Amino acid sequence: PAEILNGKEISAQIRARLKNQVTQLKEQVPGFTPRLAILQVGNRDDSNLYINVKLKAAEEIGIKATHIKLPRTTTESEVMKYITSLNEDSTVHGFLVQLPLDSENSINTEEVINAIAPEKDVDGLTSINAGRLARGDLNDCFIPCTPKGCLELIKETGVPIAGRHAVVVGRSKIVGAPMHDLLLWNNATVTTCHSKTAHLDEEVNKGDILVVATGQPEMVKGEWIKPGAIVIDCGINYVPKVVGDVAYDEAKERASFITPVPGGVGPMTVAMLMQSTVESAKRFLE
Amino acid sequence: PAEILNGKEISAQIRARLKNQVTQLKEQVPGFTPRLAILQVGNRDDSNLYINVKLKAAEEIGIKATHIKLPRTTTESEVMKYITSLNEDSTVHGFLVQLPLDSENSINTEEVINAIAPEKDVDGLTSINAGRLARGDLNDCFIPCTPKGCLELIKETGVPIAGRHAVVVGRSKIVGAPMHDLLLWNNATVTTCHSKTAHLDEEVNKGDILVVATGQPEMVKGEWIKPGAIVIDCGINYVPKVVGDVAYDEAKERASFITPVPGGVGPMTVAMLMQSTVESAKRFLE
Amino acid sequence: APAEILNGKEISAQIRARLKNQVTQLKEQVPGFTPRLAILQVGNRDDSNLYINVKLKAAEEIGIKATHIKLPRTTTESEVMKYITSLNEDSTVHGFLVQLPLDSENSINTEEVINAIAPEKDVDGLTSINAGRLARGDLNDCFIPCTPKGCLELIKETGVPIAGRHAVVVGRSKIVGAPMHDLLLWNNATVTTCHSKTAHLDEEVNKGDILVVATGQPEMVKGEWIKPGAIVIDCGINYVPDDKKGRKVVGDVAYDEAKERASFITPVPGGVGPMTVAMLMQSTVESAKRFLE
Amino acid sequence: AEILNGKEISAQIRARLKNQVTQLKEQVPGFTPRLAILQVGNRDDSNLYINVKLKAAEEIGIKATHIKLPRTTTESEVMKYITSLNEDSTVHGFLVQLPLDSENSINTEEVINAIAPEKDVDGLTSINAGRLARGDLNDCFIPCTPKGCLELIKETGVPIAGRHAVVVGRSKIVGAPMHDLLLWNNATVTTCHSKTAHLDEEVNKGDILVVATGQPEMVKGEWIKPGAIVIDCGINYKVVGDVAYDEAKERASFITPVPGGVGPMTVAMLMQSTVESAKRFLE
Ligand SMILES: NC(=O)c1ccc[n+]([C@@H]2O[C@H](COP(=O)([O-])OP(=O)(O)OC[C@H]3O[C@@H](n4cnc5c(N)ncnc54)[C@H](OP(=O)(O)O)[C@@H]3O)[C@@H](O)[C@H]2O)c1
Ligand SMILES: NC(=O)c1ccc[n+]([C@@H]2O[C@H](COP(=O)([O-])OP(=O)(O)OC[C@H]3O[C@@H](n4cnc5c(N)ncnc54)[C@H](OP(=O)(O)O)[C@@H]3O)[C@@H](O)[C@H]2O)c1
Ligand SMILES: NC(=O)c1ccc[n+]([C@@H]2O[C@H](COP(=O)([O-])OP(=O)(O)OC[C@H]3O[C@@H](n4cnc5c(N)ncnc54)[C@H](OP(=O)(O)O)[C@@H]3O)[C@@H](O)[C@H]2O)c1
Ligand SMILES: NC(=O)c1ccc[n+]([C@@H]2O[C@H](COP(=O)([O-])OP(=O)(O)OC[C@H]3O[C@@H](n4cnc5c(N)ncnc54)[C@H](OP(=O)(O)O)[C@@H]3O)[C@@H](O)[C@H]2O)c1
Ligand SMILES: Nc1nc(N)c(NC(=O)Nc2ccc(C(=O)N[C@@H](CCC(=O)O)C(=O)O)cc2Cl)c(=O)[nH]1
Ligand SMILES: Nc1nc(N)c(NC(=O)Nc2ccc(C(=O)N[C@@H](CCC(=O)O)C(=O)O)cc2Cl)c(=O)[nH]1
Ligand SMILES: Nc1nc(N)c(NC(=O)Nc2ccc(C(=O)N[C@@H](CCC(=O)O)C(=O)O)cc2Cl)c(=O)[nH]1
Ligand SMILES: Nc1nc(N)c(NC(=O)Nc2ccc(C(=O)N[C@@H](CCC(=O)O)C(=O)O)cc2Cl)c(=O)[nH]1
Repeated sequence: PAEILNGKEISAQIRARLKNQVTQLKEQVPGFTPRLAILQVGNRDDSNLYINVKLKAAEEIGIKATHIKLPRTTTESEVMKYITSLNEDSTVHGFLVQLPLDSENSINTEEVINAIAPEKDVDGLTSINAGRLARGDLNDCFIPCTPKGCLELIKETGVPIAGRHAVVVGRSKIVGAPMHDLLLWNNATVTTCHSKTAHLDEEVNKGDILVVATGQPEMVKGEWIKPGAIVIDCGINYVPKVVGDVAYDEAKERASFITPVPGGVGPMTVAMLMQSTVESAKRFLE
Repeated sequence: PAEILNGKEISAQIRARLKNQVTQLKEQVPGFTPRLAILQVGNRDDSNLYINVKLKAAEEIGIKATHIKLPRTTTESEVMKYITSLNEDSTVHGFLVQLPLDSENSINTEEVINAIAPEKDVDGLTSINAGRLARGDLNDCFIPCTPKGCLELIKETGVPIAGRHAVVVGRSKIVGAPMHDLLLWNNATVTTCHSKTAHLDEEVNKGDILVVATGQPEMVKGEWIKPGAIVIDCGINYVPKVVGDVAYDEAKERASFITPVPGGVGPMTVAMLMQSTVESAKRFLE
Repeated sequence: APAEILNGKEISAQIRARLKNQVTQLKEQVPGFTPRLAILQVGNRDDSNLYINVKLKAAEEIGIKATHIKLPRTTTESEVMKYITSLNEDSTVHGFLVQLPLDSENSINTEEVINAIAPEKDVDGLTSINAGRLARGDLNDCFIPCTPKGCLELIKETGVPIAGRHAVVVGRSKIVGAPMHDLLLWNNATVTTCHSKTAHLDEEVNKGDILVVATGQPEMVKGEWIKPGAIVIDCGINYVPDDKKGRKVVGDVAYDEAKERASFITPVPGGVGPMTVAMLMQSTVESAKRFLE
Repeated sequence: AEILNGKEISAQIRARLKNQVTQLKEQVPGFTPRLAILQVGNRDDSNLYINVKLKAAEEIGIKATHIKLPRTTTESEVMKYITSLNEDSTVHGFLVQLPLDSENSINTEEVINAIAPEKDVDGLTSINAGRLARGDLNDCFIPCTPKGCLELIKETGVPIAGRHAVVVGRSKIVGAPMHDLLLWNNATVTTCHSKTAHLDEEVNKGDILVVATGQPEMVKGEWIKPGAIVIDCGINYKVVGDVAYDEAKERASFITPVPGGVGPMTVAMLMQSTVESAKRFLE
């Protein structure tokens, strides 16, 4: 059976390294501290949970994180005002808008996201940062935090990515599409699948590397997995318990390496956000 | 044998149609013309040819196209003076920098391209337009002209794209990477290959749709082709004669539809540029 | 448990020291004489710039005059052919090579260019003449490609006789894999050659008492495949993206597992790489000595 | 075990070549393919083989001249004849029958490598060998015995790519070019020779097996892999091959008899290359 990729343990190493890094910055530049802001619209329970998890990690590391929660009935004009203020506040080094917005009024998510200054866009969701990533200009952009965490998990196997066939199932702005770009510029041959893909099972079977981000619980069957594959399950699905987008039991029999759910991608996503935040803070000093 | 996709004929139809739009807009808004500018650094032979073809097309349609040719000794800051000037000239509706820059100095191509105002970026090469396309926001952006042209050639076959498996060989900023995005958001399942892909022949054979943009003369062999494939060949190679990146003679015995070289993608690239220029002229009027 | 390391960095240094002393003696025995190598480059590929510079530095340390001729990517075939003719006829140039691949805007027939090199100056062993002599076992009338030369020296460093053993070569390229097969064969190994159309590569690899890998596919050859006790020679130099560095160099062999199965193994970097350069200097010195005779 | 009948197969190649030579003569009147065979000494085996080749050329319509130099020929005298055959625009291909039988010490390598590669229809020059051994198969002459062996293997209809082939013998004229030829048809190839340990086990790996050792019936049928394609190049004097034919026939799926197997194919491939050098000259 597969080696388990323990996201809980790996993310802990990353947070301790960031913690010590932040401590050293404070020693070298007294009074300085990385500052994150999280903006939310509405009151979705899962958004509440994930934001709380992010605040706890910021606090462990010594990043000052402020959470601003606007009600369901806010207007796009109201959110734009807050984004402008965060852009202009020079003590805020990065900030993000937790998605999806949960609003009674139609609010243009792409307009809201794209008002974020690219230098503070630690979620890497602006068009500017996406376009840098999608075209291989990887050193001047924030990369979205879940693809970053997935990449670090793949690298924990010690198997080089270059030349491997990687399959990404899902193409969302937040996970699937940036994952494809990250694997491409790590020199994998990449196939991207979606809801219009036919013969998904045969596409999945091509992947030496498989990243699944669909939101469909255990829809990717273990019998489809290429023997020896590295399997990265981004799913967090609540069912009659938490399960991933991959059928874990059968997949684990065939994979060389696999992420458990929970304790896999989830903690790595949060740790990567903290890493990007520390990076913007260091960039701000210089 | 495959039906020939005749880009030379298809483009003529597009250009004749564009001329009618331009004539119609000239009488509906008197004294108004679409205005294009093409900036060149250095004196490459192929760049000279391609710029000349674009000027020819713009002349036939009624677009006022200017060609600024800077010497090989141009600095990055001299280039930025022209880009800044073109952004600010309200009479210029779109402009592009022919690539690659041929300068004996070192010029950050990315810094130059990304100084172009996005609403004049008729080549779709800025990060902003690339990020929109790469995230599926296809109604807000300029799409690179060679991908635009390849999509039109594919539609001319009448075979729907949704659910087919598309293989793109090459990932360049100008062609291969935007070709992947355009096919993906037309709901193909897409594999991208490059110089590090292993078993390229096996990977090419999965493509119901095959777009080759490698700059390697006749490198993709006909034996590799999936029987019945739609074969789109972007290569323009001068060999001991002009050949594409696909071995055309034997690929024709396998494809259901194939683009010749010359007379395939090339003229479509130019027509699609004139289309985007007219689109930004109409956009400017509102 | 772990395999002994074939330290190409140390071994190549012993070779260059030896060549240094014997070029210092040649410059005394025949005053005013300097062994001279030319490197012809078309284009400006970044990896080619590094390997050329690494070769020039080795030449300079030993006392070889090495001339880098870099033609722009606009160069035509007939223009390259004029340079090669010029180096063929320049009697102060004892060896020269064309760094491959050529990086030109124009298509240049690489075989035409390479085979125009005079075989007695073909210190890279790339002409069809030198390849034909090697491939038919006529080893003392030819220049052997530098990477296979370095690999053979690394193999002999083990102290393990080659005759009788089963050798597996993964890769059949003109520069490395095919001349490697010939060199092992005429050293009396039984030799199996693998490539991209080999089925059960893992089983074929498992046959190799001697294993030479030259595929350019990073760590594709799994350690689990390695025959226990094998001598493992890794020719791979693969630059894999690495945002913690911005890349790193890895071999064609998964070293961390392979070294628990092999008796001897080359690390990457520091293995075949420096030996390749040391062998070029050795062949260059040999061609200068042959010029005097 | 099916029988690869070189005598029948070669007859078809010679008939195909014959008509091909007839059509060529009708298209360019007064033009015929011309071969020259040079011999040093008077070995009986070479007299026989050269005669068999001359006869094949006559059946097809190739004009072949045989020049036989004495045992006391010098290297210099042989070189004069090669220079003349190179410079004779009438001659499209020529070969030197090997081994040279000379009282004097003559460098065979030197003699062979003075042949112009465009006329080297035996493929024995270092130039043609280096093209073949590096996979540039499109512009060289492949030695005739390996050419014929490959034709025999293809006659089975079993594809070569991905099969494991074993070659026993590494000689300049058969074994070494035979390895190259199978390799660039994408077999995985093992070469064995007189220093190969456990030759029995090695031979057992071959889906394709070519034996070119000159050791009468040394390869035992018990060694053959069941279903193997067995190609026997041996001509050992009764005449028998290098494979124990009776036992090997109970294991192989296809097998060459000796005589009537490779032997006829070798001669037909030389004629094929001669006709081919005549076409290249016509342009
Ligand atoms: N920290 C973390 O672990 C983390 C972070 C973010 C998200 N996630 C999780 O990842 C999962 C997906 O998230 P998302 O943001 O990517 O959501 P999303 O916007 O709903 O995207 C779903 C994607 O999956 C595709 N898909 C749906 N059904 C499919 C099917 N039957 N076959 C193939 N593709 C199919 C959709 O295809 P179309 O494009 O054709 O609709 C779409 O591209 C969820 O469980 C989410 O919580 C986890
Ligand atoms: N109107 C038109 O028809 C039109 C318009 C624009 C361009 N083009 C043509 O499209 C072609 C593009 O090539 P270029 O060199 O000019 O651009 P380039 O920017 O050098 O891109 C070459 C792409 O092909 C890949 N590639 C190179 N060798 C390969 C191989 N052996 N196997 C697989 N992939 C390989 C490269 O991979 P890496 O990324 O790994 O290096 C890269 O992604 C040219 O012929 C160009 O003229 C045509
Ligand atoms: N000093 C040194 O260390 C040194 C010097 C020179 C070169 N090199 C290195 O040697 C490596 C290869 O270079 P090269 O010129 O030999 O490369 P190449 O021309 O790209 O050839 C690679 C060979 O490997 C084979 N191959 C590819 N994938 C395979 C697979 N999955 N299974 C089996 N065989 C496979 C190919 O098979 P096909 O033949 O069927 O295509 C081909 O023969 C590179 O890392 C290069 O930098 C190192
Ligand atoms: N027209 C035809 O059909 C035709 C044409 C030419 C030749 N032939 C025949 O083919 C046979 C071989 O000819 P050749 O020119 O190749 O002869 P050769 O030059 O004597 O070569 C014999 C090869 O077999 C190897 N060998 C000898 N004993 C061996 C053993 N016990 N185990 C393994 N390998 C062994 C030798 O190995 P070493 O290299 O280690 O000595 C050598 O490589 C002869 O019978 C010859 O007449 C037939
Ligand atoms: N702007 C914006 N909008 C978004 N929707 C996202 N997505 C997002 O935050 N996802 C997300 C983040 C963290 C977890 C998580 O915490 N998982 C752990 C359990 C707790 C632990 O970490 O200890 C586990 O599974 O083990 C799970 C998820 Cl789905 C974003 O990133 N940016
Ligand atoms: N900024 C920027 N930089 C770039 N380098 C490009 N690329 C580009 O212009 N390519 C390009 C454009 C046209 C042709 C062509 O005209 N081909 C015709 C022959 C003439 C005809 O009849 O039209 C044919 O093949 O038949 C061929 C090519 Cl390669 C770009 O688009 N933007
Ligand atoms: N004509 C022609 N064309 C070619 N492309 C080649 N190949 C070639 O030069 N390869 C090559 C050479 C040297 C290195 C290297 O620097 N290796 C060392 C580090 C420093 C050291 O050399 O000491 C290490 O890995 O530790 C790496 C490589 Cl890939 C050729 O030989 N002839
Ligand atoms: N330059 C050079 N030198 C060389 N020594 C060779 N070798 C060579 O000719 N060998 C050779 C050739 C033909 C036969 C033969 O006659 N075989 C048939 C019988 C009748 C028929 O040929 O049809 C059979 O056995 O059935 C047998 C052999 Cl050993 C060469 O090729 N080139």
